[PDB]
Amino acid sequence: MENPHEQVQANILSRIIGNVKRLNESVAILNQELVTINNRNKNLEIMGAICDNYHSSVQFNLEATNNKKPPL
Amino acid sequence: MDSASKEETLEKLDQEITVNLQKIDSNLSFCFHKITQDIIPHVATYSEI
Repeated sequence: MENPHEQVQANILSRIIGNVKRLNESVAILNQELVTINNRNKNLEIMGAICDNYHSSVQFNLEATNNKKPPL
Repeated sequence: MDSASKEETLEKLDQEITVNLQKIDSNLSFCFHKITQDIIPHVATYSEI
C-alpha cells in the first residue's frame, strides 16, 4: 500500500546516518592524534629557536670583529 | 623593522660592548708595556749619560 520508494529511502537514510556516525568517530580520533602529536612536538620549537639564535649570534660575531672569513 | 632582528640588535649591542672592552684592554696593556719597558729605561740611560 505504501510507496516502496519511501521504505527504501528510509533504509538508505538509516545507512547514511550510520556512515556519518562512523565519519564523526574517525574525525574525533584524528583530532586526538593531532593534539597529542603537537603537544609532544612542542620541544622542537624550543630547539629551533635556540639553534636560530645561536646561528644569528655567530653571524653577527663574525660581522662585529673583522674575523669573518671570505666566502669559499 | 623586525622583532627577531630587534632582539638580534640588542645582542649586537652586547657583542659590540664586549669587543670594545677587549680592544680597550689591549690598548691599555700596550701602553703599560711601552711605559715600563721602553720609556723608563731610556730615561735611566739619559740619567747615566
